[PDB]
Amino acid sequence: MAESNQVVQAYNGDPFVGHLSTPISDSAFTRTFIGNLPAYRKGLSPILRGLEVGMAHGYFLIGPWTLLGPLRDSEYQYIGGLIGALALILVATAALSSYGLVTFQGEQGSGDTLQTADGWSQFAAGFFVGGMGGAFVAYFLLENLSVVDGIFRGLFN
Amino acid sequence: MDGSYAASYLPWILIPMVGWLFPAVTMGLLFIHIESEGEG
Amino acid sequence: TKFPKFSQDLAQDPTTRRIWYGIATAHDFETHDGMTEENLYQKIFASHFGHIAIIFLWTSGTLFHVAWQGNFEQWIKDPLNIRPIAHAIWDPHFGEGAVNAFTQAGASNPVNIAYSGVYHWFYTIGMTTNQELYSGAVFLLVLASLFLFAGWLHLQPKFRPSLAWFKNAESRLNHHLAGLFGVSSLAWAGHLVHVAIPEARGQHVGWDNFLSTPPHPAGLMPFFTGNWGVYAADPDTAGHIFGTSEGAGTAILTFLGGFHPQTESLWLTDIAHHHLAIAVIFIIAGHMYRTNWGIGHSIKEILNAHKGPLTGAGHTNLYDTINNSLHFQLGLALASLGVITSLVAQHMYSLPSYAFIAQDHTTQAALYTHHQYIAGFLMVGAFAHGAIFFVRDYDPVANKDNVLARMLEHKEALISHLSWVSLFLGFHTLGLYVHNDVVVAFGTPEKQILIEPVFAQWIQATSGKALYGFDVLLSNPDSIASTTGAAWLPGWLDAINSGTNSLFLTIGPGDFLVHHAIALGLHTTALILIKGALDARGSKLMPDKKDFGYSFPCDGPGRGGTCDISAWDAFYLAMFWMLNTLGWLTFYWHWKHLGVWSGNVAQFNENSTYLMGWFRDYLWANSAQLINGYNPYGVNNLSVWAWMFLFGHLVWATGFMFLISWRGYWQELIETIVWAHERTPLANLVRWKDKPVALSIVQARLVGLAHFTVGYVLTYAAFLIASTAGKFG
Amino acid sequence: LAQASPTTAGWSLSVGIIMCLCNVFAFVIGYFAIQKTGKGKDLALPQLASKKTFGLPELLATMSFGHILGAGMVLGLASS
Amino acid sequence: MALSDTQILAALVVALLPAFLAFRLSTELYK
Ligand code: CLA
Ligand code: CLA
Ligand code: CLA
Ligand code: CLA
Ligand code: CLA
Ligand code: CLA
Ligand code: CLA
Ligand SMILES: CCCCCCCCCCCCCCCC(=O)OC[C@H](COP(=O)(O)OC[C@@H](O)CO)OC(=O)CCCCCCCCCCCCCCC
Ligand SMILES: CC1=C(/C=C/C(C)=C\C=C\C(C)=C\C=C\C=C(C)\C=C/C=C(C)/C=C/C2=C(C)C(=O)CCC2(C)C)C(C)(C)CCC1
Ligand SMILES: CC1=C(/C=C/C(C)=C/C=C/C(C)=C/C=C/C=C(C)/C=C/C=C(C)/C=C/C2=C(C)CCCC2(C)C)C(C)(C)CCC1
Ligand SMILES: CC1=C(/C=C/C(C)=C/C=C/C(C)=C/C=C/C=C(C)/C=C/C=C(C)/C=C/C2=C(C)CCCC2(C)C)C(C)(C)CCC1
Ligand code: SF4
Ligand SMILES: [Ca+2]
Ligand SMILES: [Mg+2]
Repeated sequence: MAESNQVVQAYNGDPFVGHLSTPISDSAFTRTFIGNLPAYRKGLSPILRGLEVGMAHGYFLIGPWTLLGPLRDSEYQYIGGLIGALALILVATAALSSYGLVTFQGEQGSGDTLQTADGWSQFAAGFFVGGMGGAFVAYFLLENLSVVDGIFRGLFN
Repeated sequence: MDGSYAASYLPWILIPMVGWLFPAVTMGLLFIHIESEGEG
Repeated sequence: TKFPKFSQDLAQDPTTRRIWYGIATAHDFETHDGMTEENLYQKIFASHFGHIAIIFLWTSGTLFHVAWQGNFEQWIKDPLNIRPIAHAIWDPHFGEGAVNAFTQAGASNPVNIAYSGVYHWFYTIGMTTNQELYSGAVFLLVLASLFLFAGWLHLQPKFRPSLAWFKNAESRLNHHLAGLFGVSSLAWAGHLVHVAIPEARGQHVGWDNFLSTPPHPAGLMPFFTGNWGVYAADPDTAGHIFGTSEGAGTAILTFLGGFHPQTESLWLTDIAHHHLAIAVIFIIAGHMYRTNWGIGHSIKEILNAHKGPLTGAGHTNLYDTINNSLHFQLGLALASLGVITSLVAQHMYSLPSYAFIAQDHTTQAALYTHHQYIAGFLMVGAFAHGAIFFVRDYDPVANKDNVLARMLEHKEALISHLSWVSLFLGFHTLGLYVHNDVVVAFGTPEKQILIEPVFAQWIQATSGKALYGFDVLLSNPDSIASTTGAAWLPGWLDAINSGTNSLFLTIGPGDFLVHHAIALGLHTTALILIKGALDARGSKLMPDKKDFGYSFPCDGPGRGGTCDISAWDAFYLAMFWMLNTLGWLTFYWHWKHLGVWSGNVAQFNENSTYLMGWFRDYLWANSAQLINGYNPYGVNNLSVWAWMFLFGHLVWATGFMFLISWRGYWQELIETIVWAHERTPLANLVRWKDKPVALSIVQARLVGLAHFTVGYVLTYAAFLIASTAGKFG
Repeated sequence: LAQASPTTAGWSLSVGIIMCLCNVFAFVIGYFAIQKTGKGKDLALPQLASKKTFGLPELLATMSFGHILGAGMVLGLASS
Repeated sequence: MALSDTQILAALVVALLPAFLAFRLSTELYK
């Protein structure tokens, strides 16, 4: 009740922190949704976080080159997409690992097991395995798109 | 299984989405919710 | 744990029961923790908005799938020879045979045919294209959005309605009669006169032109003057052909009764006139009660002023009794709505309003069965919430000596006389049926006790049915009831005296016997429900039952044993009798109309007297096609109905398990299973978050009844649909 | 020629049945809706019932509004 | 005439509005 029908408030109750509590920044839905993504989900080991993020990213990264790459109008369309996505995930893993190497040179913190050298390295390992796996399974599903189509239509029974 | 109606590629992916993904996700959310032991 | 947040008791339950009960008590807002009355009404208001929105979205889905995957525009051309399709099938399980079997009704892909009568409805009210249905569905998307947003907004503090706003019965009655019922019926008469009736005459009227094309060539001039008869005008001729101007009239408001000769349904001008008259009456009635201008009635004063020397306190304080009990209000709404839902069922099959729907026999059977089952559920719920009222809300001191309390005062008389009428009916109806069965078995069917239903035949005669020759009222031309010059009398008589429709179907001894079966069923279901409601506060086995709530397991094995003591148990028992009653009435309807449509009325007339005729000529025979939906030789479009028939048998028999075998045996078995898990290595790595336990006693009753009812309804639906569709009436 | 059909000076239907009726309607909703009815520069004294009830500006404005309403309604009821 | 692909896809976008409003009403009724 009262007089505050207002939907925007000071972020975390401190009006002098440069941020605002808004329906996009700090609603219950965004808190629960962002807070349960692999990056923030409570209790997860960084290996599983990396694995999940890599699965999602490797899976979806096959598409752009698959439909729009230079081999899209060749007999090696899906292989071209796969090669592109694999090389991209390799470069991304190198970027993640270089980041971990440079930002965790000093004393290791304690609150965030992902924000350590060991944790960020585990995240990179999981991300590599998940990205390569997701890219290869997206490629495998696309390369056998006819059997997936017949499966979804019942063309085999 | 086919369809001559408009945009007949929609059941193709919506039937798996309604039968597999929607129930899996909603049951998983409700499962983690009813088991949540946060005080209150 | 958090779930459920509205009950600390359930939240601290360490067993799986916590889950079940959390699901089972969600909507019982009154027993949530910390619930106040105002918050109760506000939550109910917002839930109501959500429910209306769900209804609108459902209707949108119906419109959308007919417009997208149906054959509406084709069905409009040849509505008697084309089967309306509901939506497309997409099932990766189908084989070639089923794919072939379900590319039907002219479709180029697997499809189901619709039995909701929705094609006839949309076509009668003036819609002719898929674009119109799609626009309707998008509009209903928007309407549902509006009601959803309103529901959200009325949970906001500034827009939260006060308790006194919810308790203003006079203003709400005024608005619902004059506006919700009255202006809606007026607007519908306007749609009929503006769109549906012109569309039925070959004219197009839509948003592109409805401003510049009047419904009548005279237009409003006769209305605001005298001269109202101009609108009764020249009606559609007997040769009028629906959708064209051949034989079409110009009138917009008629009263000629009977049915349209080609479409076998009520005349659209009669329907428009009906809605205009109903609008007038409802608008007038919506001024009865006092609001903001002194004039108007106080319901409280009316109720208090109605006392007699033989009813004690009369209706004193009934205004507060009803205005403070949401369960009293809900029971009243449920009973009244169930009565008029049965009324809808009885009148739509007899006096249909949608063009050509009478010749669509599967839709007629399905809609009748649908509305009758809805009515049965509504009636049972009405009595259940009356019991809940007596348990939770009834006040003896304020209701003291009035009619409400006096009903409790002589409850033993009521319950005993209900028992007596049920015994009377059961004993003698079963006795006549069994006499007829034995007498026909031994090869002497002439010794059947065949009672002619003279009273219902005489009533049919009073309305004009001359077949029996009673010559009473409308069956006698000399009658003052028939010498009035009523404009509807020629059409009404022409319709009711042709044996070509379902307007007062001819009846005989079979109808007598099934009507007494129906009376037995109604009386026994009412007896169970009323005994439960009147003993819910207390009996001699439980003189303190009101302290134990509406629903509880029992009172233990002491005092003789107290299984099924709660009024909830009375509801649960009455559900079986409601389902039995509806089985009898739908068997009657379906078999009689099977004879009517087939032309062979003699089968029902001569074999509905003994129950073996019901067994073989109705149930056993009409399964032949249904049961051959799939066989070692192939598959046809009845395969779904055969598999659903079996599915319903299975679900019903499965509910038998929960009903017959009670709980302790299962808890011991679950304890053996718990030990088996805790001692099996590898599986020992995993443990349950909730302790597994057997379902509770009440939970068992409810789950068994749910399986019983699902199987009941699905079995009979598959049978009805498949038999009427394979035979085609 | 494809032109929306109006009406010649009916002076039975066009007048009171529409124009004066719309003017009376504007009278009513202005009477019940104008915040400052008689706060005009011009008193235009003898406060009456409706024709010249509260103030000269109330009268003039509600009458201009009634003429807008009546023009719209006459034109609409005569096709467009 | 037959509905178009554009009409089918346009109705899904429109249905996104009742979806969001039903989510809002649900989560508020949870309070
Ligand atoms: C019983 C009363 C009555 C009746 C039934 C009619 C009947 C009619 N009127 Mg009329 N009208 C009335 C009263 C009435 N009017 C009154 C009291 C007024 C005074 C305000 C008007 C003034 C009025 C005007 C100015 C016009 C009509 C027009 C019309 C015709 C409209 C056809 C159409 O579909 O429009 C069109 C349908 C649309 C969907 C167009 C809407 C799209 C617009 C362009 C969106 C613009 C948004 C805008 C910028 C936002 C507003 C800004 C801000 C103030 C919010 C129609 C036959 C039109 C006409 O005569 O046609 C020849 C016309 O020009 N009426
Ligand atoms: C330049 C932008 C771009 C491009 C051109 C593509 C291109 C493509 N995408 Mg991608 N996408 C993009 C951006 C892009 N995407 C972005 C920004 C996202 C969000 C991060 C996605 C996320 C996305 C997903 C999630 C998917 C695609 C898929 C696809 C392919 C589907 C087309 C096809 O071949 O049909 C054929 C499509 C299929 C055969 C999909 C199979 C059916 C799936 C499995 C749905 C069934 C759900 C079911 C519940 C799963 C069962 C497992 C279990 C839960 C029971 C296609 C090559 C699909 C794909 O990769 O196909 C393998 C796919 O699943 N996209
Ligand atoms: C001969 C020694 C040697 C060899 C066999 C490898 C082999 C490998 N390294 Mg490693 N690396 C080395 C030394 C070596 N490294 C040293 C000394 C460092 C510290 C600077 C690193 C730091 C490094 C990082 C941060 C990462 C790798 C990764 C990898 C794998 C990805 C493939 C690749 O990078 O191409 C083959 C590489 C070579 C033939 C040259 C090796 C020697 C140079 C100095 C390595 C420089 C690393 C560079 C920044 C990352 C390359 C980017 C990528 C796009 C190729 C691969 C199996 C990636 C991985 O997936 O790890 C799990 C990754 O994230 N390396
Ligand atoms: C409640 C109404 C309703 C119902 C019962 C159905 C039923 C069905 N639809 Mg349909 N649909 C509807 C409305 C409805 N539809 C509307 C309004 C649209 C336009 C936005 C669509 C657009 C749509 C498409 C594109 C497809 C279906 C399809 C299907 C079939 C497979 C299920 C599915 O994939 O749905 C998916 C549904 C959507 C993507 C849109 C959501 C539908 C509405 C807006 C939400 C309904 C919420 C509901 C009222 C919540 C109450 C649930 C209750 C238990 C508490 C199924 C028989 C598939 C089909 O045709 O099978 C061959 C198909 O591919 N629907
Ligand atoms: C004219 C003003 C007006 C109108 C339009 C309404 C309308 C409505 N009110 Mg409201 N109300 C009003 C004023 C009004 N109210 C005022 C002033 C108050 C304060 C005193 C209230 C306080 C109030 C409360 C507290 C509640 C409502 C509720 C409702 C809804 C009732 C449920 C429903 O949808 O059934 C619709 C009913 C009909 C369309 C008519 C009944 C039909 C009869 C029974 C038979 C059917 C006829 C015909 C054969 C049908 C054809 C079938 C078809 C398929 C072919 C309804 C839409 C309830 C609600 O749901 O809240 C959202 C509710 O909780 N009202
Ligand atoms: C129409 C208005 C209406 C309203 C709003 C209410 C409101 C209420 N009722 Mg009531 N009642 C009604 C009608 C109504 N009822 C009817 C029609 C009946 C007869 C069946 C009853 C009989 C009744 C009883 C006996 C009781 C209530 C109770 C309650 C309260 C608790 C609700 C709850 O949380 O249960 C939640 C419900 C469930 C968990 C079960 C849902 C069952 C689903 C819908 C059926 C499942 C079908 C199956 C899955 C289909 C499978 C298909 C597949 C095989 C193809 C609540 C305030 C209870 C109470 O609290 O008493 C005060 C109580 O004991 N009602
Ligand atoms: C075909 C099954 C069946 C039958 C025959 C009955 C019978 C009866 N039920 Mg019942 N019921 C049933 C199923 C059945 N129930 C089920 C599944 C449920 C859900 C659990 C219920 C729950 C239920 C409730 C809650 C109530 C009833 C009631 C009644 C009585 C109603 C009065 C009547 O029918 O008139 C007269 C009775 C009869 C026609 C039945 C007797 C028939 C015999 C054959 C008469 C001849 C006697 C015979 C020769 C004895 C000699 C035996 C010797 C040869 C060994 C009646 C005795 C109501 C009641 O008690 O009424 C007061 C009541 O309250 N039933
Ligand atoms: C189809 C068969 C129906 C079976 C029903 C059960 C049969 C058993 C007979 C019941 C006798 C009850 C004894 C009452 C005990 C009794 O005699 O009380 C005496 C009572 C006198 O009280 P007063 O009328 O003076 O009280 C003033 C009122 O304001 C308060 O009641 O007289 C009656 O109530 C007659 C009505 C009884 C009949 C009940 C109505 C049943 C049907 C109602 C139809 C409504 C139609 C409304 C249309 C406008
Ligand atoms: C200026 C004004 C007036 C002039 C009004 C004019 C000039 C036009 C008014 C037109 C009106 C008031 C149209 C109202 C339409 C209401 C509708 C359409 C309501 C509900 C529709 C529903 C609820 C859903 C229906 C469904 C749909 C969508 C389907 O497609 C399937 C069937 C069903 C499910 C029923 C007059 C002079 C008169 C009085 C003075 C003020
Ligand atoms: C709708 C929506 C949204 C969005 C979403 C998105 C954007 C997403 C996408 C999604 C995705 C993106 C998904 C995925 C999936 C994936 C997967 C499932 C994977 C995989 C992989 C695999 C399975 C692999 C395997 C392997 C390995 C690992 C190794 C060996 C090789 C192989 C291949 C075997 C949101 C909620 C936000 C909001 C609302 C709406
Ligand atoms: C428990 C309870 C309750 C109850 C419930 C219920 C459920 C009831 C009911 C009941 C019922 C369910 C009833 C019914 C009825 C009916 C009637 C009452 C009828 C009437 C009629 C008439 C009168 C008619 C007439 C006529 C004819 C016959 C024909 C021609 C025309 C005329 C109109 C003349 C309550 C809540 C309330 C309270 C608490 C407790
Ligand atoms: S058998 Fe069950 S219901 Fe009956 S008294 Fe014992 S515990 Fe209660
Ligand atoms: Ca039209
Ligand atoms: Mg009808």
